[PDB]
Amino acid sequence: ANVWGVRLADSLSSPTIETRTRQYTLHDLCSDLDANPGREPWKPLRNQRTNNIVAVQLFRPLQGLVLDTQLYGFPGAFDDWERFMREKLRVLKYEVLRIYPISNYSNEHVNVFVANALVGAFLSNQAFYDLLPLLIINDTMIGDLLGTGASLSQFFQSHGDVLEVAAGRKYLQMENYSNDDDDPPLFAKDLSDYAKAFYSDTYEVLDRFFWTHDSSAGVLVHYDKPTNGHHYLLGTLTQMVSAPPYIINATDAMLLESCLEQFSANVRARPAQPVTRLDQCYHLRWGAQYVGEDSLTYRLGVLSLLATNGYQLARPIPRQLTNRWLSSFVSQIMSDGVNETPLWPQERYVQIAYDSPSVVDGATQYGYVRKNQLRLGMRISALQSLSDTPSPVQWLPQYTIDQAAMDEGDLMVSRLTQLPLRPDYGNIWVGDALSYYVDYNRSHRVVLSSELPQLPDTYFDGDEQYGRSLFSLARKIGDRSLVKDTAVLKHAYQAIDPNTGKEYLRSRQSVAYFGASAGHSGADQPLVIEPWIQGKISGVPPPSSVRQFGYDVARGAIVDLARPFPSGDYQFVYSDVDQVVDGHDDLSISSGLVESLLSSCMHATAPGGSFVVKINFPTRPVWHYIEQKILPNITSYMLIKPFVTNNVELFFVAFGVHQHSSLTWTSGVYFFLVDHFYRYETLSTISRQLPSFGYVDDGSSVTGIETISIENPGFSNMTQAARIGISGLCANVGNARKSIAIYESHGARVLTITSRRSPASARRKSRLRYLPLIDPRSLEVQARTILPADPVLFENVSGASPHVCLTMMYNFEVSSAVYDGDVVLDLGTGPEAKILELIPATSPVTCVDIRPTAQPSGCWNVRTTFLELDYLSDGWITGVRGDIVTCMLSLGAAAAGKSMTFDAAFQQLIKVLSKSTANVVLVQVNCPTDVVRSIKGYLEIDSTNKRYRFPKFGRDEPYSDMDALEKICRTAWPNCSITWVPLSYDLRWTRLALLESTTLSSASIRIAELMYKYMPIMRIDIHGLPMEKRGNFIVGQNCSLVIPGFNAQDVFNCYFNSALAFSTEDVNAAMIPQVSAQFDATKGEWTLDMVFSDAGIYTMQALVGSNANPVSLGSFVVDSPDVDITDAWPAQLDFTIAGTDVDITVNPYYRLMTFVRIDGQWQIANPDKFQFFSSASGTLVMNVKLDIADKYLLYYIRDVQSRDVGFYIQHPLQLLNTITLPTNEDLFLSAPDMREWAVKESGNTICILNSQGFVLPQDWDVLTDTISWSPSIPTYIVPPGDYTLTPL
Amino acid sequence: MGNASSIVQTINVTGDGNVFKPSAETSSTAVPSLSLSPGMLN
Repeated sequence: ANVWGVRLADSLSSPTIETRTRQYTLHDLCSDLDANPGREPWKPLRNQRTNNIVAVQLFRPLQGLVLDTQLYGFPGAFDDWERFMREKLRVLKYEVLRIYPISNYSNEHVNVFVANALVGAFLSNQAFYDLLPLLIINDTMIGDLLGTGASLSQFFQSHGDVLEVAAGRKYLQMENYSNDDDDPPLFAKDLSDYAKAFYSDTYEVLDRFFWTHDSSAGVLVHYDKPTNGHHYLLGTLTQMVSAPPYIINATDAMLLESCLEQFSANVRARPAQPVTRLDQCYHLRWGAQYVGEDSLTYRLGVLSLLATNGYQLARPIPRQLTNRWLSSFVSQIMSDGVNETPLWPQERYVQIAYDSPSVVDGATQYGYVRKNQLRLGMRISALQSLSDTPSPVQWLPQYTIDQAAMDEGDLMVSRLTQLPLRPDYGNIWVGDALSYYVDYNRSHRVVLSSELPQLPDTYFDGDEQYGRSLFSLARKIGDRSLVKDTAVLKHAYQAIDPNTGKEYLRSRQSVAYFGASAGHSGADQPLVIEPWIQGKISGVPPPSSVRQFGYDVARGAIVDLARPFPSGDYQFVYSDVDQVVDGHDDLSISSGLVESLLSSCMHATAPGGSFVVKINFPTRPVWHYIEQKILPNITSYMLIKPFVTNNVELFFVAFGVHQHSSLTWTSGVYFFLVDHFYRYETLSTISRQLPSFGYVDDGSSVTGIETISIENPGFSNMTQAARIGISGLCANVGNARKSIAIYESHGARVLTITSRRSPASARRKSRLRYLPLIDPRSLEVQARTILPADPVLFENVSGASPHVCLTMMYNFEVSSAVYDGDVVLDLGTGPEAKILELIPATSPVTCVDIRPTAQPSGCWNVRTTFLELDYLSDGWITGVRGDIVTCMLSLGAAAAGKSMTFDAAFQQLIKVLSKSTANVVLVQVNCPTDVVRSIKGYLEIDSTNKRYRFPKFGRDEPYSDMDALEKICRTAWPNCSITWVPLSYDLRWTRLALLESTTLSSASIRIAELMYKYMPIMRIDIHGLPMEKRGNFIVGQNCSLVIPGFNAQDVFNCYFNSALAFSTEDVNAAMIPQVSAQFDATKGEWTLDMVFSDAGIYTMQALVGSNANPVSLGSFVVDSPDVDITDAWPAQLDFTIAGTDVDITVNPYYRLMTFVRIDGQWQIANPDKFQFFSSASGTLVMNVKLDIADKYLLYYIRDVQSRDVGFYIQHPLQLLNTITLPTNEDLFLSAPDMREWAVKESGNTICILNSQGFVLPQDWDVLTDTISWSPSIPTYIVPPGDYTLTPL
Repeated sequence: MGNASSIVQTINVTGDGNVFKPSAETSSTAVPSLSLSPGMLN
């Protein structure tokens, strides 16, 4: 229910059992005066923020202080007050004990009025010797005092047979009290005279008395169990002014205190816990001639009666009340609304409804009347208390069958919204960076300088700059120069010379850093220099010296580096000069600057040296100049691009300068550049559609936040306005995470609802014709507090999991496949019906699922049907309408649930789909499109029993092969076209993540790519063009295609990752090792013979006649060679500098390197320890220098050929960890790690390597160059003996 | 129907004092049909 703005719960509670009373004896009074610790007649009240005692509550006695406070001479602080009170009460006890000895007066009933009056007169310093003879009752408490007369008129006054006594305080203020926001309310009970009490023995006499007495201020009475017998209470004109902005007189304050006590007692009620009184509320009997309907007294009476009948507040009542809480409650009481309850106060008596749980009418004997025809429909149950949630909580809404017009929903959303506001943005890309590189290889074909791609002509547009800046401002990473330099250096130091067999770059060589910058990080130099010198970078041995040059340097020389200047020769040159400063915003001038920088770096380098240059804008003139004036003068080159932000920058590395050669651009460089530009174009298109970094949200941008706020919610009987507003918010952001919060702000209770919108939400919105309303039960149940939180656009702070990326790839493919106005048959849709946001807004959909759906049914605009039945069963496919069929991430789980092989499941699915009317089938399939390998931690493959295991989810599914599925489909549809949708290497699906306020990382993307390698999407086109595969589609082998149904004038062309692999118009101009094409007229067939070089998925297209629209064929998959590797060791080892040579067998296609695992990281072993070369018969030989430390390290062999490392080959060398050290030779020794190790000879310890107090033994010898993975760790030569290292 | 229990209730399905006494003058209809002819409604 709801009453004038006060929300009420939907259940009723009440106390059940009263507690009996004990009378008050002289022993009890003496004990009360004793005031022993823990039993005192007072109790302190503390400020809720500072925690200082600010007031005290007075129990019995000390309920008689009715004079001005300066008359008692009280102290100011709590402790002084305690001491003063104890000392005075002790003397009072002795004075009262002199009259009534405890020996024969210990069990006698004492007059409460006389006790209170005696204490007050003692403390106020007036005569009380007329009070002691009345201490012990003789007939009745009131009868003894009604007859005394005017002698004691200072305390008691008798108007015949009714005794008037002035009400005493129940609270007392200390000096700290300051009307603070956190001080406890005292309800005007701390004043001199807030009220007067009239005691009699019967109610009729009291009514007769009050007939001829004033009653305008209002008369209150307890009916259940009054304190000192029957009495009426009359309020004076004193007021409470501690609850701003309100001023409350005595009557309303007393009513309010009683009402709150009753509500709190209602909430915490048990059937077997006695309470002092079953009804703590006051009733106003005489004086109700002067109550206005809009007054506070009328509504206080309504609340009092409601609390009597068992109602509960929806908000939590604090254990100790404070002024802000009371002010908020009173502000809620006076708001707008009506009393929805069927209970209205009436002067004559109190009403108890028939369904009320209170049993007060049976406890008492006069005052409460039960109404039979008055009924309440409510469950009887007490509230369950909960603590307040510090952050907003999620909320899943559920829709009823109600409907409304969309326009009214938009109007209510406009009314309730809290926009505009400035939120926090967050980061759109977090985590570590990766690198993509290409090198020179002679197995590729020759590419001229005009076939190479160039940067887009619109690179410098205003919105392009906006996109680049937005991407750069919202990516979290460390110093970018350090990352780029580390990647480039680690790539450069491991290139192998062709004719000598060593690395180009070696340790202890001169280095020149051109373009070094101080920077405003306090280092005053490039960061990567410092570790490089100390050898903290594995695989990068330190140089002899480093010299810095540039305009903005701090520890070098300021010089213009494009013109001759005095400087010697250097064996390695690293350039990082940008072409922006000197180049006057003209592109050709920047290209000329690149040329001059290349000439300068060529002159500065000694013959046999090496250099690195950075290019900001790769243009075709630059490629031509490099081709004509540099390449015929170096030995080898490579290109690197460490991806930190969205750029077209590139690094060019030249090895072996000042030497003749015949180097040319190759096809691999063409592929590298094509993908390098495509990735930038896609990411720019995505990131130009995001809001500005630090914008103000008005609701106008497609991507943004939405929020609404409602004051004093009315969930119980929600008016259509609030329900329509909440439904409008739900319609704007559908299928997005939603949060709610309930909190107090400025004397109100407020509900706030927040979510985020997106283009998918707009698409789902455009499909509605009406507005489906929600079920408000979940909100009206809530009876707690949830504190709010700051709004942030990108709430996620870690990056999407690879499973989410795989699902986004599948969803993007589904969205792209469906054109406009095409009937869709979706199989296995979830309850939430994601498909409604992917297909366009004019395409009818039929979702088939075994589980019941959650989406509403009558609000939609076009056909939208949901069916509850398994899709692999027969008897239903004849009667559905569809053309494109979608089944994603459902077939494997369904086949595992029924415990059948994947072949049988696919056969059954194709059987049911044969009888349909579909044209295109899109099925997510469990089948490998490469060699079978396991992704540790995310997917494991069991080949003997074909079985995919998913450890992140603890799930299991079967799988099959391409041959079986292709044979099944070719049997079902004799002329279909099967394609394997290529989603690897493509970044378009990211449009479904960054535009939904979701944060991505690069490593998760790579994991998703590697998982999609084994779970492709098979797309079958029913009426397609048959073609046949003949050879073994393996890298390097001969593979053939047989294509029918074409003439002698037709043209073919193949595509490999958005780059034209080859064509038939110009056969020799291809980028594939060997292609040939023949035509046969009698069979009318095209025969294509090919030899491939790179594994992947290739697509084919055909051009017929003069048509401008090309007809698309299927696609095929080209696989990598075998991954079986082995090693063989000689019988007699070698422990000298020459080392031992082991013969290893592996396919020549792979490039091998050796690594080691340290603290969960991968580190490159030294090139001084392992050397790979070839023998006469071509057998691969590996030369290794055996080390004692190798008894405690495990070395791995991994392939480094492609962008991934270690996915195809990861071979541990076991026989290196199990060598037997000779006892009569000189051995190499080195510290295995950075920990301290103890070296022991025959159990006699020698020294502790890495210890601070380590001194070299006299007979040990040092090695000129180390063989340890860490270049900082030195190598020693140890004499004959057997040694052991223990990791201290 | 069925049997149940509540702490406070208004009617007793399984209790005493209920009447079941079909009559001709009482009968039982809800809304078998309504007249919604196209000629009448315009």
